[PDB]
Amino acid sequence: GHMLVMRPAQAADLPQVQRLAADSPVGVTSLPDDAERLRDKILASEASFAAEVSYNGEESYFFVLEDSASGELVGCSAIVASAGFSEPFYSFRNETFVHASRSLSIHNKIHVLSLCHDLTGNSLLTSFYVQRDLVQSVYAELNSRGRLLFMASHPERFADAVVVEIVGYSDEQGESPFWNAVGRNFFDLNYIEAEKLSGLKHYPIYVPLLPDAAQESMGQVHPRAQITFDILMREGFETDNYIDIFDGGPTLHARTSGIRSIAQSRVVPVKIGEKSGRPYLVTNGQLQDFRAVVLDLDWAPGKPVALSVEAAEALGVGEGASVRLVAVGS
Ligand SMILES: [Ca+2]
Repeated sequence: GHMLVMRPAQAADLPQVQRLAADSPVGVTSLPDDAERLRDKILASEASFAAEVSYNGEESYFFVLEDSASGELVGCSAIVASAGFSEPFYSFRNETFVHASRSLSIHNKIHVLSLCHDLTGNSLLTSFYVQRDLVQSVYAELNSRGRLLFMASHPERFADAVVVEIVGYSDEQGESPFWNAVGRNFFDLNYIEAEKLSGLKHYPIYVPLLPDAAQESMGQVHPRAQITFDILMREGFETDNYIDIFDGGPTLHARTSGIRSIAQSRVVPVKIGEKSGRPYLVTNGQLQDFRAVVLDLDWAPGKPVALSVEAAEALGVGEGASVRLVAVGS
């Protein structure tokens, strides 16, 4: 019985963000359980939001979902404006080549993994986490897609395409088949240790030569990340031929013109003071004072959005304001 409100991360959020980070999968290294890294993450976001008339691609935007009554943070998510701006964004490219056997007349098409940084410049969705009780709720939708609404309101700050690397598969002892078959052979840490290390901080590989379990794990997600994957599938993202260099998790991609919560979002005037319908994700369209909530509205294009006094307070909007909204849908 409390409203949840999405807003930019604030410095004083650090201990609450650390709690989220500690509960998130270790393979979500964009949300490391490390005070120093999280402080840097929040500072970077604060700088990005604060510079309201300048941006150059170095930016990142870190959002938290807050219980408006208690102040408890129950989720978080982030956007990186330009993948690889400061340090290269590495992936394995899954590519094919054909080895011609002249004497057999076989032209054998073979998959290989090649270390690369092809995804540079794309905007990147990262750091997604919600508490267990928000899984498969409109609030998980808000926590993820509120970033997309933000991107719709500020298109110039971001690329025309978005990528997301979903945490790969590891079992309930924290063993990653892909890590064990690949990276661990070059640096013998277990997966959890390698990801903890990744958090706190060249020739092709033949796919046919990898163990079956590792092959099967390529492009698979951590069970706890299926929610994240599914939200994005409904948004219009599709898997791309790049996988994580540690765990082989899939990379998703979409053009902004084809992302539901960008392309189908609308800017609408409000009328404040007073019905049931269906859930909408609603933002105030602002930068530093960005706010987003889920509202049950009886609304359609062509009329103003009717907001309650409570909803307008949460959104930080008043008379004559506009909001950006999109149906949660299905
Ligand atoms: Ca990853």
